[PDB]
Amino acid sequence: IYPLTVASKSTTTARHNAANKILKNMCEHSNTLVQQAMMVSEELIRVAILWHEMWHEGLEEASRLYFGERNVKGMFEVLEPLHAMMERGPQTLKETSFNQAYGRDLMEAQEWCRKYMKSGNVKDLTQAWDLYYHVFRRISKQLPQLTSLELQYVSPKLLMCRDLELAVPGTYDPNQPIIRIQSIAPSLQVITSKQRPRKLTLMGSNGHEF
Amino acid sequence: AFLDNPTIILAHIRQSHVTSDDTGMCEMVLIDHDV
Amino acid sequence: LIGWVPHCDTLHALIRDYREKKKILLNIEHRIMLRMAPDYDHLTLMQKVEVFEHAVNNTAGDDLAKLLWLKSPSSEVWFDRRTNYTRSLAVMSMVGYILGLGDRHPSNLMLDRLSGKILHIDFGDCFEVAMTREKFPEKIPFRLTRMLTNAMEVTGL
Amino acid sequence: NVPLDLTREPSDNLREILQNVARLQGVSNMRKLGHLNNFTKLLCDIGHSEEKLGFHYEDIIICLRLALLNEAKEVRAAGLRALRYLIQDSSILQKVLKLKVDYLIARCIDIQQSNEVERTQALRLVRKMITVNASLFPSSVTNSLIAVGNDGLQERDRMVRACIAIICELALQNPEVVALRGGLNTILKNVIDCQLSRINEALITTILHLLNHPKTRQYVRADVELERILAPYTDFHYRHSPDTAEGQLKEDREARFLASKMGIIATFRSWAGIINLCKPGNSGIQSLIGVLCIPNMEIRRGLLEVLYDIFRLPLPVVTEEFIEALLSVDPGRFQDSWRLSDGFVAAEAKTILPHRARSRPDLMDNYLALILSAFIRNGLLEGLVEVITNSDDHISVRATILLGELLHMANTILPHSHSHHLHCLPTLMNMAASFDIPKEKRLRASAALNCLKRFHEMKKRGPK
Amino acid sequence: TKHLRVLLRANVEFFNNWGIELLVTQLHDKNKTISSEALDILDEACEDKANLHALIQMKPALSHLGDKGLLLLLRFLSIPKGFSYLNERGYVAKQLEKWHREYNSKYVDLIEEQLNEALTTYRKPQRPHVYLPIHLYGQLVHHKTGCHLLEVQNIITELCRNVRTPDLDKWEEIKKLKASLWALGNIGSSNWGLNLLQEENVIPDILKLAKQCEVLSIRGTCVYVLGLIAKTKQGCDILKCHNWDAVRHSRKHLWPVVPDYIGLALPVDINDIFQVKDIPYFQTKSFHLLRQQMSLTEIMNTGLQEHTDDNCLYCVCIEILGFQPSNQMCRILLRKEVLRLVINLSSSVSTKCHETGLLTIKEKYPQTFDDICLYSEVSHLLSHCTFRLPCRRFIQELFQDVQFLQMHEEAEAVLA
Ligand SMILES: [Zn+2]
Repeated sequence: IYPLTVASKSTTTARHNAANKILKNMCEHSNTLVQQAMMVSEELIRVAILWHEMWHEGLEEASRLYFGERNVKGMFEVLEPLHAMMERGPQTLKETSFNQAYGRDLMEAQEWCRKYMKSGNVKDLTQAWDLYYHVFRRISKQLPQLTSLELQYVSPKLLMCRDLELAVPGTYDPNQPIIRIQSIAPSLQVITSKQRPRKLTLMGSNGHEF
Repeated sequence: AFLDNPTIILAHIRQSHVTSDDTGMCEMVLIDHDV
Repeated sequence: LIGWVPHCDTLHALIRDYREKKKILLNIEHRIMLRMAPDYDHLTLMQKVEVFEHAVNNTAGDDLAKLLWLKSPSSEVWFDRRTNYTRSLAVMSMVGYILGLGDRHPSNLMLDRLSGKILHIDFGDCFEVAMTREKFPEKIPFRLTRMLTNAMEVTGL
Repeated sequence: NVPLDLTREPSDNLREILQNVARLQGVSNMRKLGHLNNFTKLLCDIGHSEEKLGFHYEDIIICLRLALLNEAKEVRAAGLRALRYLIQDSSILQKVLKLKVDYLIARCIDIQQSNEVERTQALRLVRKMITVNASLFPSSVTNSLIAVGNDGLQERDRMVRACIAIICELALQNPEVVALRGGLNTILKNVIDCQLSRINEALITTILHLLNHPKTRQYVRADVELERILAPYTDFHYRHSPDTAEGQLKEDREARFLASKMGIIATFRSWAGIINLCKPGNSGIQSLIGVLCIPNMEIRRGLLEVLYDIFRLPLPVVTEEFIEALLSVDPGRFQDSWRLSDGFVAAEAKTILPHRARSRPDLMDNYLALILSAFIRNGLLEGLVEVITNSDDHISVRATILLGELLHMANTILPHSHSHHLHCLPTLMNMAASFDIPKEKRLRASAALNCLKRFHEMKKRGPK
Repeated sequence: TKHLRVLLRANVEFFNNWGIELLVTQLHDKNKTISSEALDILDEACEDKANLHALIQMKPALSHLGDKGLLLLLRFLSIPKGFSYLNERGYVAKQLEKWHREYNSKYVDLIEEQLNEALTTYRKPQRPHVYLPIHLYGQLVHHKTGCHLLEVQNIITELCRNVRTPDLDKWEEIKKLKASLWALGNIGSSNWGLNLLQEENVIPDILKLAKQCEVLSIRGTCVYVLGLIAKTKQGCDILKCHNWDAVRHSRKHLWPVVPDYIGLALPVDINDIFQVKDIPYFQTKSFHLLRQQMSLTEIMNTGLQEHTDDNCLYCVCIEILGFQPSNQMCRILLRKEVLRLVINLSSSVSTKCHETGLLTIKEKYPQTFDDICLYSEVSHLLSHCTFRLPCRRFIQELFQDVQFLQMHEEAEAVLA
């Protein structure tokens, strides 16, 4: 189940279509298992990197390409997925909060990048980077302050499970009785580092914390 | 409140700034003579 | 999603706690090299040896050797942990050499507190990638410094 | 300078307009300063015309144009003053705009060379241009005003509030030019860091005006312009200024909360703001109520003070016991206007004895009924119950009093249909009569009902 | 004078015979504030029928006072005994003409002024109370005799046609719509005022306007005027048919019991008013390249791009004024280098690098910043693009020590 979900979420069209075809076959005998895995996989990756985390990495990478490699077509393709997720609407309070603080600047800067695709003036692209860089400075000033996360703030769908038939990741052998996920701790701690990993603690069906 | 027509909005803008400014600039730049 | 291994702490933090308790600066060796030659990063190959060799002679490296003994409740437990540490570091040295692991700085080296085993993390640089890079190419098959070789046993390696 | 006022108008016109150029030789700046003042005096006598004042309008602008390029601030200030008396109608203004004088008018706005007297003259001229014809306002002057307002606080500029007051006036008569240059974002960012009650009310009113008329809502985006003021409370880590000193970082958060609080209150008292913040779809009110349930202590204490001011309720004192906080909300509490020096009995009797009106409609109750209904629809009551049973001791008491006030307000202002299922509190009552939940949570809910019941008796007694 | 209010709210025995007469003598006091305070407490006493009859039999003179006196005088029309006294010297006919031309719309200002002082922090030169001011049309419908005058004049038809066909374009004609909504609401405050109001089918028109209106201010105005309609049992039944509820208890008892009414009415579902139709946003409807591969000195071993003859300080006066053409490969490559650093300065990505590059040019070639055309090009670019204030002040400051002899020479010649 775990490798298929990763394959089904891949960018490549060939891998995406092939993985889904295998998934629907498993839905016949066990439909509720794949549905829970899709929900868990989408929420866990959301917690790993937040909206202000993606933009901080995306803008920093895009700036290096434009000013170091002088590539324009390669800069837009980096920022296209970032603007794509904002058009699907926030699904939580944290995403809604980001869409209010920096929503206007990011959406307007996209419009200026759209005029450069047609007019071709260098001033339009330069004026677009006046808004991208202003937001990048603001986000960089609040990353160190991020030291703890609340599940209700980032993803309410995780703490409302209370029961799951999905096995705990990383532990499954056919010769041993299986242990399933019972609950997820409502708060997780962020380790202060360059990558800022999170500490997720699950709860096994046998009363052992993972 | 009914701050709808621009007649009262214009009066409110040029009254709050003059009355509640620590620096003596709005009292000299918002003169009603210049209309 | 990486599993969390309990009862293990990184080597860098282990030495840091010992030195600060003994009122010893964390970077004594680094300060001596800069004091003797501030432009250490620009010295030639032969000149860096003189500065590096001088630093290791004026400071006795035994922090890890004494650290493992002060955390042993008795002498029977101390000997058992030391034996595991010596023959667990050797396994990863040869296996890591075949795999070509690189960038084995102390932050990526973890020592088990209860058993004395050695655990490696961050398998990012493999197949001699770190040796061929143009920025500070390391030229060592694995990590075997004076601090580690002074803790396995008194007779040496 | 010697004002002749004896020769013919064309004869008197030639002298000052000839010494204004001077080819930068043979004429001192002091004489040019006095000559410009003569033009203003001469213009007062003979009316604005091209047949009596010698040359045409275009020739006068050309010689007047070479007055703002001088290195003396006094001469430039006088040159700007002369232009103000010259521009009277749109025909004259359009001739000034044709010669691209705005490239020099905007130049004098931002030089910051201890010329505050000159800068006042330049801004006073801008207000003249808007009044004469706001549809032909140059984009060069507009961009200068935005820059001095968008980033006029970090540079310790003293004429920062005087430039925002002009943008708002311009935004009411020509919103198109202001919208293009991002002038609407400047006003939104100003209310975040402006903690003056009267000024903050004025700035937010201008933006809400653009959301009132149907033909002006096209200049404001849907869910990112107005909802900017909710960022300090919705975002736990808010950074308004990318570059600021870390010494007053703690004080900066307090200033932002106070300034943002006066903005949320100001937009809930205008019909153009109530409807936009309570749309049936995703709205700011649901995010504001939704963030209240999150177990955060800094936001919750801030939000409760907002709720008291929206409904205009007396704030209790900070304490951990309900009885002490209950004695500070009673209508019969002593006030400083009841002494012998102040109103002895007449001032006291106004707030104790009831008004002799049983049929006169009260327009303020109608406003509160609509506001209260909107919050109940979004789920305010369910949010408060969570706060009461899942917060600190000194926060639950403030929430319990607020819940008690709303219930008493709802059984006398709201119609029966809205309030017939309101006094039952299904969520709070089930947390009381439940032995499956932890005992500490159960008794907090049970104690809340006993404390809430005693609030009812206080209103039953009335003022004394 | 302020102490006569506590004697009014305490229900002192026989207050309507000795207390009222003391408020008429005090009304003619020398000080305006004392006289103004007497009117405030006298209007409150007029809400009791016994006190109101006392004033009518005393027939005081309130015409010499201000608008407060005029509004207090209009309450005499609500009593048939006082209506006959006033409708005998030719007074109600004068008021009807004056209440249709001059200050019919000023009643809206009185409504807005009280609300703006109550909760706006405006203060035109603690929970207050905002009570509905006395209106002529709302006091004339209490008795059938007064209602007869309102119908023969045929004022209802004039107001109703103003609601069914609103013009929400000019800010002056919108206030006329408000002047009609507040006029219709006072008529519906009595049972005899609803008989001649529901026969033209105007109440549903207001209800439609209260939920589907382009101007949000008009949408909120309809909510208040619908409260005045629900002051009677008959009026509340009409609103209930259209899914609008209202309170059915007076204010005399603060503990109502479900088995005169205060004016309040809200829709059954509050979301039926907060819906607004979406409107699309209005915005929805070279040397730079070659420079990065070379150096300034290497290349050396018309330049204005956006320079047309309409947006230049000197070039625009060639035709209108009559100036002479300006005069001058070494200097043409310096304009582009100066211009390209201006555009790169608009992003603020590397301000120090770009600022350093412009300072060197002004030192090595101090005469390049002495052409009016270049200044016009830079000034034009500062309008379309956006610059930070410290960066914007950096530009337009390298040009402070310039002479611009070309403009001075030409201006002197044409003027002389
Ligand atoms: Zn030119």
